[PDB]
Parts: sequence; structure tokens; C-alpha cells
Amino acid sequence: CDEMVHADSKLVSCRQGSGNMKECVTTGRALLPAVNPGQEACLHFTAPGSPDSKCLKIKVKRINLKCKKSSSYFVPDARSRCTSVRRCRWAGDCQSGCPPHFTSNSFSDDWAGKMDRAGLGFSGCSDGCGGAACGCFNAAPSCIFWRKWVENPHGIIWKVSPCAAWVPSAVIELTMPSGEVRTFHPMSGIPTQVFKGVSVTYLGSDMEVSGLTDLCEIEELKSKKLALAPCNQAGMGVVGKVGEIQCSSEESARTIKKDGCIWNADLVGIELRVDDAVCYSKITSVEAVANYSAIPDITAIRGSFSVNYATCTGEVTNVSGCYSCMTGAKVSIKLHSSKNSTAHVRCKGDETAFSVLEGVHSYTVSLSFDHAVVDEQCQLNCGGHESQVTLKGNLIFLDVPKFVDGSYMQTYHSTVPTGANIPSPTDWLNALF
Amino acid sequence: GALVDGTEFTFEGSCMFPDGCNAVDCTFCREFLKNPQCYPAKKWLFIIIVILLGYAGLMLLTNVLKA
Repeated sequence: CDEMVHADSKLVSCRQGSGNMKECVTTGRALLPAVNPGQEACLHFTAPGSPDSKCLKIKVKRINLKCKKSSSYFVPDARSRCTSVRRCRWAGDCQSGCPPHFTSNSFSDDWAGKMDRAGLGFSGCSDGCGGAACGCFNAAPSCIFWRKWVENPHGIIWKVSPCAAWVPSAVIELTMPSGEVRTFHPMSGIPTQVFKGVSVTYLGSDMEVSGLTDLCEIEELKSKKLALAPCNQAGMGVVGKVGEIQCSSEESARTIKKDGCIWNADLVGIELRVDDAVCYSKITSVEAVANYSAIPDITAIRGSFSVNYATCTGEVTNVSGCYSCMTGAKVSIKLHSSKNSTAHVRCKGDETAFSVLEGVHSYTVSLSFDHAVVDEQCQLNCGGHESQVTLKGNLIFLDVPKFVDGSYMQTYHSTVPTGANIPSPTDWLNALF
Repeated sequence: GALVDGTEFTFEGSCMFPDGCNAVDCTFCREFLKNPQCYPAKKWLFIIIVILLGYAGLMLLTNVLKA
């Protein structure tokens, strides 16, 4: 990490549960600047006692523009089927005036009341055929009873959410001092508070923003692909929108059986005849109805932490080349220490702090820095102070040393410098007077 | 544009480790000018040469054109 901020350990309350290794519990607030993408930021922990300390690494990966699912709804593929039982009068004995009340769930006419494979389809009588043609010999007309199903034989289901906004956000990986690594996606353009373990990260700087029309995302459960649309959504299905049936259980999203999902008045196309009714529909598929595209200061708040708690040598080996490049040069150090520990800043490095961690062997862990000239002095790394010094010529963005062609053009530029003034001085006397 | 330039992708390959090596020869624009040199008046003197010699070449061209 290049940008590094230490904690504010002035909150001190540590219980000496064990004498060999201490224990402490603390909280607070912190303000660390946003790191460049592709790099991780640190956070140093300090204790009044010397030997032990820990760290916390916050890694960013990406910058992008997503929006948060304010709602969520499922959409099945509706189909319109309709039956017709055709009694005739005095044989169904149905009332001369059709009963204006209709029981929309049972239908005692055809097998009492059971599960209906429709979602609240309607009911009704009709006009009446009567006479020798329909054959049941009564003069007065006959009522007919009809159903409508909204059905889904082999659905393809879409879940949708109307954020109707766009704010920058990023990708974060986190490193608990214990050693845990838990991923999550913070909407750090909005002061959202994601909860995990003990810590919570929140807002950053919206260094650029943009506007966009009323669009939101369409996704498929088999995952055909991902689609975008105007994507209107509310508690109800408004006329002419993408989503008519808005249904709130995936396990019940194959059929239509949960009550949560809500129909449209007179949506299904029932039409009558002289004998029996036929099915039609006016619903629209999600595609090609209204489609406008087709897809081809990070800071944290601290909770009640679970903070936990000799001879050591540095022994550098080499130096790389970067000054004034956005990543810095990488340096390798070969250490050994009898304990598992963490290191700290070199004072004279004059660029950034340190936060290394080691195992009990001889290893190397390499970190990134940039300088005009190597000094590398004054580090209180681990256990005891050590003053090691390096030396190497650093590499910077310069011109080409390979051919020294610019040297030839440098010699040509300085041509006849005194000659021009010499001709100018004689002309100056004439021009001035 | 690093030297090794080796990185990872997480869908199915699961973060492998490539190796690379690059020289730095490209466009030579830079805010800084030239570079630090020992000089010590052994190198500066060699840099400075006769100035009238450059004027001599242009002088001969003027003689031929008029002639």
C-alpha cells in the first residue's frame, strides 16, 4: 500500500487475560483517502505496548456504475386458455336473471371447488341459444359459464428492479487482522452501510457523475443473456408497461399459485359465440415491445473489534526502477524473525509508511515505493531499530538513451547564435535612428 | 506497460502467473531535460566545438549560387 493511515489508539481499554500475549477491545472512526484502482490500502493498529501490532488491507479492484435493487419482481410467460360448460335452461336450471355475484375461485358448477390453475380468472353468463337447433327443446335462452387461465407451460422467468439511478461504486476485498477474507460490493457513492463481522465501509468521492434516462435491468433465470429496457415498475401493472404480472416467489414463479402476484382487469381475451367461447390475449412479450438497447474517499467505521496481541533483521537484496509512475518501484527484502509479527515505517524513506507481516523463517516480502535517489534509512521495522542502507540508480520516465539521436539534433540547434545578433546590431543602429 | 506485466483472471482459469520482460524504448518526450552527467570539464570541452566551421559551409553555398 502507498497510502496508509494509522488508527487513533487513544481509546485504551485492554484486559490482561493472558500475560504472555495481551488482549484489547477498541472502536472508533477513521478517514483514509481513496487508493488508485488495482491496489490495496492499509490501516495500522497501535498498542501502548511495543512488540505486537496488526494491520488491515483494503483492496480495490474495479470502478463501474451499478444501481441498487430498490425492489424485486418476477415475471412469468402468460398464456390464455379458456373452457366452457354449456348447460341449457331448465337443464342447468340457471336463473332467468344471471346472478350478478360470481364466485371466482370455487366454480361449484364443474366439480365443487379446488385448486384453480388460473390466477383469479373471471366468471360470467352469456346469451342463450334455445330451440331445435341446440336441441334441448326449451324456448327461453340458456346461460353459459366460462373460465380464463393465465398459464405458463414452460416459463422463462425474469427478475427486475427499478433503481432509476446511476452512482459510482467499486469492488472491495477486505482483510481482517485475524486473517479472514470476506468479499462484498459497497455502493460507496451512496452512504450505504454494509454489515459484516465488526467493520463497515461507507461513502467515497463522486469525482465524476453522469445522467441517464429511465432504464433498468432485465435478467433471465436460465441466464439466456442480460437485457435492458425502459423497465417501468411499481406496485401495480400500469398500461403499456414491460411488466404486467409481477410475482414475488421464485419457487412459485413456475406456476401461478402464490397470492402475492397481481393480475390485470380484463386482460385476457374471452369472446363468445352461439355455442361456446374461444380464447385470445392482448399481452405483450418483454422483447420488441419497448426495447432501447441490448447488452453486448473510501472510509470505514469501526465496531467493537476483537484485537489480539523479538530479535529481527532486515537484510535487503535489490532495487527496481520507478519514480513518478502511478505504481512505484518494487523493492525486495529478505528477513527472518523468531516470532510472527508486523513491521512499520522507515522514517528517512520519506515517501510512505510500512506494513509488512512475516512468518518464522527466512523469507522475502516485496513492497512498492518511488524516489529520485535511493536513501532507504531509519526503519523501526520489527522488535528493534535497524538502520540498513541501499544504493541503486532508479529508472524514471525519460528520453531514449539507446541511440543518443537527440544528441545530434541538440548540436544542430545551436547554430549561428552570435551571427544573427551581429547582423542585428548593425541594422539596429539604422533602424533606431 | 510494466516490465513483467503478469496478472490474473477469475472465471475458470483461476489466477495463473505469467512472466514478461520489456525494454523501455518509445517516444522520448519528458518534462525533465537531458540527464545528470559527470562533466568535470573533460566532457564539457568535447561538447563545445568550433562555431565558425558551421558558418563556413553556408558561406561556400553563397559563392556557388551567385556564380
